[PDB]
Amino acid sequence: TNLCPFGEVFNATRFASVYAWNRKRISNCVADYSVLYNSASFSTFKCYGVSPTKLNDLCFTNVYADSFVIRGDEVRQIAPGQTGKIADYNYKLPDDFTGCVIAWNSNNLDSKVGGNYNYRYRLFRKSNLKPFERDISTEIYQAGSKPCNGVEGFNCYFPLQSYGFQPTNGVGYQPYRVVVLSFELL
Amino acid sequence: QVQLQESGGGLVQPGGSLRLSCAASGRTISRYAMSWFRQAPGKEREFVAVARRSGDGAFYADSVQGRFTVSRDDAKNTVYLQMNSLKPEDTAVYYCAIDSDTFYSGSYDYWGQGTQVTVS
Amino acid sequence: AIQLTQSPSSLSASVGDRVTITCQATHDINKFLNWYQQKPGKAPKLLIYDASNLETGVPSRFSGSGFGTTFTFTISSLQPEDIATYFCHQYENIPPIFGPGTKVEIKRTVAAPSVFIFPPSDEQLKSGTASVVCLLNNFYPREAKVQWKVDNALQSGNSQESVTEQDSKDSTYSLSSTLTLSKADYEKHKVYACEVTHQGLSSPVTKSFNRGEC
Amino acid sequence: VQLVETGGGLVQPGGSLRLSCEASEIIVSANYMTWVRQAPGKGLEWVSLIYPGGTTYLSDSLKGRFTVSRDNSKNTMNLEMNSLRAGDTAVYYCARLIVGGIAGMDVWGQGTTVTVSSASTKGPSVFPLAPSSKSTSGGTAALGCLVKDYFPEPVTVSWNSGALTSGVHTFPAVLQSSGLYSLSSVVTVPSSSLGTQTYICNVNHKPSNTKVDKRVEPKS
Repeated sequence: TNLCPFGEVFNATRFASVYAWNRKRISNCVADYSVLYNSASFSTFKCYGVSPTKLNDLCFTNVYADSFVIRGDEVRQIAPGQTGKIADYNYKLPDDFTGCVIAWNSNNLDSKVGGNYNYRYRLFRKSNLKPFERDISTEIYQAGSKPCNGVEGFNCYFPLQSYGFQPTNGVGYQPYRVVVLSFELL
Repeated sequence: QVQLQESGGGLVQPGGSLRLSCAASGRTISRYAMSWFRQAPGKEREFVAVARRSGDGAFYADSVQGRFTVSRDDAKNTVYLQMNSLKPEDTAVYYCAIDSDTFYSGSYDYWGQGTQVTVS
Repeated sequence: AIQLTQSPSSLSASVGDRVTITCQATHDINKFLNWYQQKPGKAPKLLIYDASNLETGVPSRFSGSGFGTTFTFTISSLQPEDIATYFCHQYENIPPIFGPGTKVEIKRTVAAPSVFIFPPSDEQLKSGTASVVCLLNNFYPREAKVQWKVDNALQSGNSQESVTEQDSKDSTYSLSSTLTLSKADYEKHKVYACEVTHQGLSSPVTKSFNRGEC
Repeated sequence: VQLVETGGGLVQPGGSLRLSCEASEIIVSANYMTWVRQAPGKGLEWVSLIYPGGTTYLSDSLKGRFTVSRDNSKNTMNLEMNSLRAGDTAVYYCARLIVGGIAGMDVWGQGTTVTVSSASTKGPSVFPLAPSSKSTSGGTAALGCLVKDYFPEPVTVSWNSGALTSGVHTFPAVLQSSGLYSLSSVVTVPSSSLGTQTYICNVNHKPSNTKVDKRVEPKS
């Protein structure tokens, strides 16, 4: 028995982009999940298939702590049965998802005067992602009938676009760090 | 029963200025539109300028565009005509007319009398 | 739904002047507003995307600015071919809604209309109908009056007017008035005339013909 | 790029109509494609949008009645309209909107006319507007064609098969009291060419497959 290394996930200095969302695989450890839900730092805390207080009373093998950065108005897409650029092309949760979605505003960390363009998202994709699928490809998206041949332009767009995170952006356009906990339920 | 009294005009210097006037008595002006015409010897009844409303603008002719100026004083019922750059091709008798439509269709009923304007 | 308030609906000015169109969003759309230009009867063309970026091939006289809720669309020098309707559209909040629109006209020198009249054709008279057309060509301003007189009897309610959009080139209008009567009613009278009252006319101009004469 | 709308026309109210959008230069299945309608005399109104992964979206006033499908074999956008209402009478455009602020991406179609009203189709009658002395002023003469009594919109009018374009005014159609549209298309030419030049207007009313060439000669 030992506490889960959740500090390394939530209190990480830098977060991965949503298209390359990082996954932390943790064994069946113990953690006061009731304290996490009762943390004032988390503005979004939605659980599916299980209550936040009854998380310790679950029987599972591995818990996955997926983490990434999206904007404010896209947090609604980190939920089962959602559509949009994030849910279809970046990070997709299954319909029978068992776990919780945690998010909080990170404007003070991920925004920079003049714009922070380090965080990216997949804008073009031929098909929707399967649940828990990750796509880091940088193939030039052929939106036209003519092949691109690794040359971008009209009808040939880079599938990834950078967020424009400025401190003066609206709250719907400010960066939000998201942590998704999933359980390989036994 | 209204009439258009005019003043100003006369033998002015070539290239000078002149302030025309056209006062009307018996009916107000703030809800109508007044115009200005020109009758040179040889041709007849050309167009000069006009004022739409208080909140609208003025509209001129092809040969006087950007050269004349139409003011409007509805409190005294006297619409002036600021005039600059008098060329000798404008030696004519200037008139004054009034529009009889609030939709500015161009209903000309009452006229002026004439103002002798001679350039050099 | 995010309602867009684009004002004014009409800002007629002259060629070479500055244009300023304001668009207001009910909610916050950040910088994601697109300005489209639509010629009469043509498809809309994108001019400004992301409220401040010119599109490919668009002349540089067009410009945009603003973020959050209020946006501005500015034409540095208004041009003849710039005469169209301009809409603002937010595209990142479903449902995406357009603006009300701004009909851009031109103000210019007053030009009197050339008045022409066309008697009904012999082909139409064999069909039992007579249409008399009165033409007002290349005039400004748009405000004009056409009065149909038939044997000096003024006609009301049997004619229809149609005005062309302000021509891009000379900034003028054209108007057609079509007086429609039955063949029997057309043969009852002799003098058919349209009386044109316009600003550029010192006195109303009347064009007339007599039925059955050269 | 070339987007061509088709499948419009006139339909009885409550009927179903399928709008097609043939696409060249671009692949339909891998693009953001929108349908936008504009009512006659009104402004633009977004109708539908489809993502490059299938994800569709509809307006509230049109949800549950319209459907945007895509076809990769023909590279055509499809908009199926069911339970049509009088307010749906508008011109529909299929366009590939700019996504992510990428310049040169936006491209619109020509547009198709859909008329949701209970009426019949009638071809226009074409009558000459003969020039004369009463049509001559300042060395120019006016002549035209009267495209009268047709339904529904639109008609197209050219002169000398497109060779005569300078000075052509095709007035917008007006709806007569009989419920039929009427339109005049006039052209100003030098009066000296009335007796020597041939002037022919070409009227085309696609909703009734009516093509009429009418020569306009003077007689006065």
